[PDB]
Amino acid sequence: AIKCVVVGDGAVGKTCLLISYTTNAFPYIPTVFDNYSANVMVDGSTTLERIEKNFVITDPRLPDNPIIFASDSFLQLTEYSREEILGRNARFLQGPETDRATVRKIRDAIDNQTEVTVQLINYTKSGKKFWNLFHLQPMRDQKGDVQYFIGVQLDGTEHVRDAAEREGVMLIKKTAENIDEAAKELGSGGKPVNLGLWDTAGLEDYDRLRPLSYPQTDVFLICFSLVSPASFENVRAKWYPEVRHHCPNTPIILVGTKLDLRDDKDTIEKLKEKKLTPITYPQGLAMAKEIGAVKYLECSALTQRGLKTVFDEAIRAVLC
Ligand SMILES: Nc1nc2c(ncn2[C@@H]2O[C@H](COP(=O)(O)OP(=O)(O)OP(=O)(O)O)[C@@H](O)[C@H]2O)c(=O)[nH]1
Ligand SMILES: Cc1cc2nc3c(=O)[nH]c(=O)nc-3n(C[C@H](O)[C@H](O)[C@H](O)COP(=O)(O)O)c2cc1C
Ligand SMILES: [Ca+2]
Ligand SMILES: [Ca+2]
Ligand SMILES: [Mg+2]
Repeated sequence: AIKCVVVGDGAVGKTCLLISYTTNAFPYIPTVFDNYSANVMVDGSTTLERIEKNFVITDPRLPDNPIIFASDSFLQLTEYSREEILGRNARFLQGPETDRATVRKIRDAIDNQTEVTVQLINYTKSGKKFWNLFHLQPMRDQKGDVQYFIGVQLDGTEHVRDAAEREGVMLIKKTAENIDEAAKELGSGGKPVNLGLWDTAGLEDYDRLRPLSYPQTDVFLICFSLVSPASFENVRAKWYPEVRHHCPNTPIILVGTKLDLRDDKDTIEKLKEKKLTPITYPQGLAMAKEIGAVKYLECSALTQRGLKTVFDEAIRAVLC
């Protein structure tokens, strides 16, 4: 259950983006307060990415058994970027002092599709030497055929022995099972996440009752209108200081609404008569970086363009 509070000036599209996202419709009635709760399915569009351990996943059905997934932790350890290793066999980690007889035991485990737990010397991208308490585990489908391979690494400085060895093997095995369950859950479509949408009033008259819905907030949506420079300036002048006055460390996502009007003839003409111009993307991006927003997203409640990405990043900011 995630609570999401949407704040911003009057008539910028706060209520419309909530209704269009929950009921696929489109309404002007100044909202005092309204609740909205919709079930969102997190399908990586995950719990597998939240696992902060050194592990990778490969595909034995593809030539040379390439890496199809690599954790953030694995990237920080091996000093490799994702694009550099995604799709390549994990043998690049090996080097001169790497015991080849141990590598053979790994090869036999993959060929026979079994589990294996070994210790070997691997190398980072810059050539940093470290011991690897490595555990390999095949991931079978519902039929019983091996679909993937899980490789869990426990980096160290020396070759662990006795109790230290027994402790480490225990950890990487328990870790592998967690990954295995996280992978199966991903294929099933993950778990449904209840999203609480709290619509607030933008009028100045409701400035006193508005912070009453701020407690227990997991993520804020500060909205402004792309065709209203006044609402854009209010983000720095009003909405950001107000949110931070009650919620000092709550994830804020800046949202530019009414995207379909930025490329509208009559709309731009209306703004030119008042000597104004629609808010541009770098302008909106500079505002998000200034107020420390985790993401800047533009959307249209009317055409639903970028509308789903807004609430997807809202959830992602909470789960990550
Ligand atoms: N073309 C276009 N118009 C929009 C869009 N979203 C909102 N509008 C218009 O802007 C007006 C603002 O709608 P609301 O969502 O009710 O305004 P609000 O942000 O909720 O402001 P408050 O009700 O005071 O809190 C609506 O009457 C729509 O006509 C959009 O995505 N595209
Ligand atoms: C999922 C998975 C993860 C692996 N992780 C490592 C690793 O971290 N370090 C390493 O030296 N080898 C790792 N290996 C083994 C190598 O990718 C490779 O299979 C092994 O070196 C044998 O290669 P070869 O058959 O060409 O001799 C992993 C293998 C798999 C399937
Ligand atoms: Ca079979
Ligand atoms: Ca008044
Ligand atoms: Mg409203």
